[PDB]
Parts: sequence; C-alpha cells; structure tokens
Amino acid sequence: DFSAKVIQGSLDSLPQEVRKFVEGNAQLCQPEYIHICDGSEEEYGRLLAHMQEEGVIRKLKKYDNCWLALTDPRDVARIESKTVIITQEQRDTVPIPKSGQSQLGRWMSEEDFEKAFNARFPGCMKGRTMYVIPFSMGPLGSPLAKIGIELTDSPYVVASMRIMTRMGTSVLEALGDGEFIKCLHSVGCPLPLKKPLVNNWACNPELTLIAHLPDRREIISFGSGYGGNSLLGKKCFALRIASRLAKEEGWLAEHMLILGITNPEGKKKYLAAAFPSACGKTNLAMMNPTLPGWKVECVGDDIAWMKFDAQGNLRAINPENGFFGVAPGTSVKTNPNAIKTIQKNTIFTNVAETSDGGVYWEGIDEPLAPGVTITSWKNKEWRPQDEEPCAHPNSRFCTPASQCPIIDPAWESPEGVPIEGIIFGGRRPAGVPLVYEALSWQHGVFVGAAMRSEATAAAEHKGKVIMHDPFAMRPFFGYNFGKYLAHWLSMAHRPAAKLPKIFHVNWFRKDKNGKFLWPGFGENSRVLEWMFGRIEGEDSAKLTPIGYVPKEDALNLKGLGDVNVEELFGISKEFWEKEVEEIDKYLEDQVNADLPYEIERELRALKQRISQM
Ligand SMILES: Nc1nc2c(ncn2[C@@H]2O[C@H](COP(=O)(O)OP(=O)(O)O)[C@@H](O)[C@H]2O)c(=O)[nH]1
Ligand SMILES: O=C([O-])CC(=O)C(=O)O
Ligand SMILES: [Mn+2]
Ligand SMILES: [Mn+2]
Ligand SMILES: [Mn+2]
Ligand code: NA
Repeated sequence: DFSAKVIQGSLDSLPQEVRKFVEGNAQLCQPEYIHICDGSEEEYGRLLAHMQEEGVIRKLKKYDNCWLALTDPRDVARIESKTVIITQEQRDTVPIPKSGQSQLGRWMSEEDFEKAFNARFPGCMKGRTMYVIPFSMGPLGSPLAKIGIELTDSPYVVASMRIMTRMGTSVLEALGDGEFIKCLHSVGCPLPLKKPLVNNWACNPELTLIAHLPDRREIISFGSGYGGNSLLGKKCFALRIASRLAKEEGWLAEHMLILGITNPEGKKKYLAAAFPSACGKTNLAMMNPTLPGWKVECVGDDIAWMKFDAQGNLRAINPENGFFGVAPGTSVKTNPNAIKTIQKNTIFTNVAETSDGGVYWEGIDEPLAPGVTITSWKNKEWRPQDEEPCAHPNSRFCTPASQCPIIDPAWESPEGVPIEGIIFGGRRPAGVPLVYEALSWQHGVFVGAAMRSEATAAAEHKGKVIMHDPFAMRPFFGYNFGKYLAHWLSMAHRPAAKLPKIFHVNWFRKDKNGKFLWPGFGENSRVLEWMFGRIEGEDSAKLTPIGYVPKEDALNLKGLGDVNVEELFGISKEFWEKEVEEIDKYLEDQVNADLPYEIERELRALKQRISQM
C-alpha cells in the first residue's frame, strides 16, 4: 500500500486496474512520492516553476509562457538500435531477412527483455516523484480515441505530455474500468546519483532501451528523457502499438499529416501525407499557399489514425494534441504559421537563446539587432561564423495544436475527416520527378513500399545516404512489414471502400550543381492544385512508365519564372532500370517470404514498363 506516498490525487479514486499498475510499479521502482496528474493549468505552471528552480529549464523572457531545456548531448534524438518490440516469434515483429540483418525493426525475445528489465528498473526512481499521467490519444469522445497511463520520473515528460496529448482528471473519468495502454518510463538515475549529472538533464545513455510489448499492451522505456523515447503516447503508442492494434481491428495507424485544402470554387478536400521524419510534413500541413484563392488548414502534422466508415469513406483523426516540430529551418518565410503557433505556451528543447530572451536556430532567417548576442544549445557564447550550429539539428518546439492560426475547424471532430488522397514522398536528389500518381491502389501500395529518402537527424543515422523508408514508417512498424503491406492491400477488398488516389512527390530534386530545382514550401500548393483536380476527375494527366504525371501546361507555373521543367519532370530509362533492380533486391532481402504477391506483381509490371521505353 503506497497510499502514504501520494502527494496529489488518491489511489482510491483510481480505477481498479489503474491502481494496480501504479502500485505494482511503485513497489518495483521505489519512488519517494506519487503524483497523480490532474492536467490543470495550476499543476502545469507550478511544475514549470519548480523545474526552473532546479535549473532543469529556463524561462524565455521575450515570450508569453515559453521555456527552454538544454539536454545532455548524449540524449538528443530517437535511437532506433535501442528500440525493440517483444513477441513470442521474431517473424511476427519483422520479416526474417535473407541477409540476417533486418532494416524493418528490431525484435527482442521475452527472455532477453526480462533480463534487461531486471537490470534497469528495480529501485530506479529512488528519491524521485513518480508522476501518473492519464492521457487520451485523439479528440474528446472520438470512437477512434485510445487512452493510456504513463508513469514517469521526469517533470519534463509531464509538461510535454500536457501539450502533446489530452491529459488529466477528465481522462481518468472517461476511462472508467476500460482498457488502457500501460506506459512505464524512467530516466534511470535513482538518488543518490551514482554518475555525474550533465547539464541538469537526467539520463542513462548506456542502458537506454525503448521496449514495446504489444501482447501485454505495455510500453517500457528506460534511460532517455528525449521526445520520441520518453513521450510514450507519440511514437511508441500511436505508431508502434497502434499499428498492431490497427492490423487486428481493421484500421490504419500511420506516420501521416492530415490537411484540409479549399479551392477558389469553394470545394474542400482532406489529404494525408507520409514523408519520413524531418522530410516536410509539418511544413506541408500548415502551408501558406502562394496560389490566390487557395487555403490550407491543419488537422495534424505527424500521426494519422484512419478507419473506413460504414459509407466507405476513409475517416482520419489526429491522435495528438500538439506539434513536436523540428525547429531548424523554421522561419517566417518558410513556415509562417508555425512561427505564429510557437509565440506562446511553448517548450523548446536544444535551441539557441538570444540576449533578448528569444529563440534562435539555423535557418530562422531573422537578422538580429546590433549588440544582440547568442547562447548556443550547449550553453556557450556563439557567433554567426562559428564552426558548429547554434541549435542541435534535431532541436524541437513542443506547442499546442489549438494555437495554429490555420487549425482546421474539424481537427477535433470525433468522427474524423474524410481522406481523398494519400501522398508519399522523401528526399531524392536525382531521378524522381516532382509529382506522379499511382495507376491503382495496388500500384499505390507498391509506391509506398518502394519509398527511399536521405537520412535525417531525427534518429541516429548520420550523413545523407539514401535509405529505404517504406510508408515513412521504417522506425515505427509495430509488426511484420510484409503483413503491413497485406493489410494495406486488403483495403481494396473491403465492401464499399472509397479508396483514395495515391501520389508520390519529390520537393528535393537538385540540378547538376546541387541546387533545388523546385522552390517548394508555399509553392507546393501548385502541386496540391493538380492533385485536387485529379481527384475531381480532371483530364490533366499523361501516362508514363512510373505512373501519371501532369500534362504539358497542366501545372500552374505563373510567377515562378523559367522553372527547368523537363529536368524537374524528366524520366530516364537508365535511372529507373537501376531503381527497380534496387527495389527488387531490397524487397527480396528484407521482406522475403512475407512479400505479398501483389507487390511482387507491381515490381514486375514496373520493370516491364521501363523495359519498353
Ligand atoms: N527545401 C525544402 N525544405 C523543406 C520543405 N518542407 C520542409 N522543409 C524543411 O525540412 C525540415 C523538416 O520539415 P518538417 O515539416 O518539420 O518535416 P517533418 O518532421 O516531417 O514534420 C525543415 O528544416 C523544413 O524547413 C520543402 O518543401 N522544401
Ligand atoms: O521523435 C519524435 O517524437 C519526433 C518525431 O515526430 C520524429 O522524429 O519522427
Ligand atoms: Mn514524425
Ligand atoms: Mn516535423
Ligand atoms: Mn487483391
Ligand atoms: Na539543462
């Protein structure tokens, strides 16, 4: 009985199964105190002020209620190699790769995990408060919403979860005696500290392990206080666990933005887009269109939960309550709506700070007044000419979604929004045209499966080498990728299903000396215009070996000067021969026995179309 240690709420007021979860882990982790979060403004402000007292965060004086955390440099992003899923059989979690090293997930046996667990969690919260975070993924009363309980010894986690999820007492009241996903987190630094504290950021890099136990409905994360590792509702729950549930239950959990777009004829359509981490999702989702009479509104920027309704419409909700966006590159010119969103009530991690108490990062495009100096993310003085960046490449803002000036009026509608198009894309410097359209659902699933993109700073992958990232979900598959492909393909045999048109984009094609062929950002509205017309049934497409592309003059290029058109839209036989062979060998190695017949067929079909050019 840990009742005596509860400093907010009551164990008696908790639902039966919630009490057992809290108490069992209190027995194991040995916290000094238990704080059951209520999600109130008062709780939030006081916790922020306490972190400020302890030197864990700094207040940003230029803004209304904004804060800055600077981490231990060993804890700065997701670590895919220390992120594991436990199942009875390895093949349920990843396909068995021919080469013996899977690039589609990482499995750990039940036995190996139990040993890892016992080596980490006993006593891990000694001298700390265990915070109990009741959270809902998805709008208030959405039939698509799922609730979790996260236990953590990090106030930083509590604060960020308030922004990124719906959290507090009303969630507990909604849960009742229902099921919840069990999320356990520790920074892994019990008191007294056995190792030095670096930058007042508690973490345990050597023992970092982010584990998922779908058959137990548990997420268990140790050693990292950073975003994707510690905010367990986001990647761990809403993608890894949820994708598996989605498979089981007939829906989809995807690494997708959702946006609403209205044309000059007063018609609105919703689109979803899957681009890899740090490949343009947030920027597209809250785009400021350059084309007159067009408007974009943001439903979500990162995760989509989608389910076909009784009428056959693919209805989507954003399960998150905030944006956890990449900071560097964000500017008034590139993402004006993000800049407006983050002006108040926002937590920044690993960005720079100006002497005026403002935020700073690479690509902010914000000349500072003479005399204003910069403190880098490492808490050292920094000059514009210096070798290293002022902000970490994976620095983040964590901001309430309700503050986006173009948040969609239906972004919290319980039934969700009807998706009419799904867009795939990544960073490809060569060979891949600005936009093309899949020939069929099956072709579209292949296009998703074949996605490749330059590495980014979102995880541990350095350099810019082109990596396979199918459906932008390589770090996030909750189960066997072959079975995931099967699941997607099965949607075509569901009665009444209105299958969205599928497109592939490339914002990132570079010419022969390394400059972008396409301006992008707000100009991407010209591509969305084309997609919108295609959904409407417009005669605006020409057939090519890779799919449909815009006809001559179909794309609105007015005001864009002499854009190098057939360099941007060029399709080389030699490039695509190479491409298809590479896709072939990848799928054979990585997916093997679990590759759906229909994907192999699309591969064969593409190879044949290419062979005839
Ligand atoms: N050149 C170019 N860069 C972009 C575009 N969209 C986003 N970016 C940059 O890519 C980085 C990550 O963008 P973001 O929208 O946050 O991607 P996300 O992590 O998938 O949400 C930022 O530095 C952006 O400025 C684009 O259309 N063109
Ligand atoms: O790690 C996170 O939570 C941020 C994110 O959305 C990504 O890196 O894809
Ligand atoms: Mn993401
Ligand atoms: Mn982003
Ligand atoms: Mn079929
Ligand atoms: Na710090």
